[PDB]
Amino acid sequence: TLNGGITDMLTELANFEKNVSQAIHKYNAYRKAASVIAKYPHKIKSGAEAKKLPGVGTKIAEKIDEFLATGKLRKLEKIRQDDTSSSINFLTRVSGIGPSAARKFVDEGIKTLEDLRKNEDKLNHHQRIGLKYFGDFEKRIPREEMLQMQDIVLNEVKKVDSEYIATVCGSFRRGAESSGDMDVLLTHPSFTSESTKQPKLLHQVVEQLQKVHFITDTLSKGETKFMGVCQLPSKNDEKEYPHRRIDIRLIPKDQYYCGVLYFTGSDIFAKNMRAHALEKGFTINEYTIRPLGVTGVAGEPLPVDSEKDIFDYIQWKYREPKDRSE
DNA sequence: CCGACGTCGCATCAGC
DNA sequence: GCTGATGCGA
DNA sequence: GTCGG
Ligand SMILES: Cc1cn([C@H]2C[C@H](O)[C@@H](COP(=O)(O)NP(=O)(O)OP(=O)(O)O)O2)c(=O)[nH]c1=O
Ligand SMILES: [Mn+2]
Ligand SMILES: [Mn+2]
Ligand code: NA
Ligand code: NA
Repeated sequence: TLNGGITDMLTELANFEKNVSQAIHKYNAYRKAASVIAKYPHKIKSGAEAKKLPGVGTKIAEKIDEFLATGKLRKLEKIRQDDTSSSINFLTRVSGIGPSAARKFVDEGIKTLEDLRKNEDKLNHHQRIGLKYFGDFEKRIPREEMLQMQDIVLNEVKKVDSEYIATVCGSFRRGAESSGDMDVLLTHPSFTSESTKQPKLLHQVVEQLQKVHFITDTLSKGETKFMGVCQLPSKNDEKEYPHRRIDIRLIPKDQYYCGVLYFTGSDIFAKNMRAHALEKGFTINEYTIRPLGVTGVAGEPLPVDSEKDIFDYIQWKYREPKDRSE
């Protein structure tokens, strides 16, 4: 948190450009700059010092100078004072509401938490649930609670079929003391890149987690990705745990390492690894790393037997999950 | 200067 | 119903 | 908004 003030300013500008301007690359430019400054091991003295960092250009250097001089930024100050920008920024915080829907709602005059609650009938299912647990989703999850959620999920998974392997990824696997949500990778020997010997492989796990009232809600559900809500069980007389977002991803068993690399993160790290992969002449997704031919079209999947193999291909020295927090 | 900016899953809509 | 685009999210 | 070429 050496440059907490700086990275906060940039993050707020990224949010503005994404939610209001709907300029996604501006959003990413700010997020990359915030990331590289976040891991800069010096307390930045000037915008020029920051300009040396990759991702920081002239315009951001000037804002860093203004911030360091006065303690704030006029551009952000004005944005904060604007009703439409402030209202749109807020509505996007509800899960399922993006830049488009937020702007749409404000146009109708729907622009407060209270405005939303009286207009429940104008939200889709995802947005409905996002509103429902708006407060709960603001809260972090302490690693202790994550550890409880881990054993529940992993044990419930064991009961449906002993051949299911469940791995908690995301920030948890990176050893975070607190997480925004729970991210779960799922593998079963009946599901490979070569066939699907069993239907409903993800459904049965969702079903089982619902039966024990762990999973409480569903945002979206397909044959490989579940997006929903879960809650820890509480003892007698004690207040309830907050409801928590949970993502579950069923990935073909033989493609585990690309999957576990993808879902481990971080978000920016994953974005950066694939960007670097392109520079090296590869393409990486959650399933495979494929080489790009002379024409630019991806070839056949390269063999992978570890997370490290993927690092080796794009000529990166390996980094532990706890060192991938960009 | 100026093109390019990771890659994919699910919900939902237009258009047929 | 399908396909392709768009919105939102991992 | 930034950058490689
Ligand atoms: C949001 C996001 C996630 N991911 C991958 C990397 C994340 O670690 C993984 C889980 O998504 P997440 O839970 O939204 N990110 P997290 O677990 O690292 O962070 P947190 O503790 O939930 O805030 O999915 C991307 O590859 N691109 C993205 O834009
Ligand atoms: Mn997470
Ligand atoms: Mn998640
Ligand atoms: Na730079
Ligand atoms: Na949202």
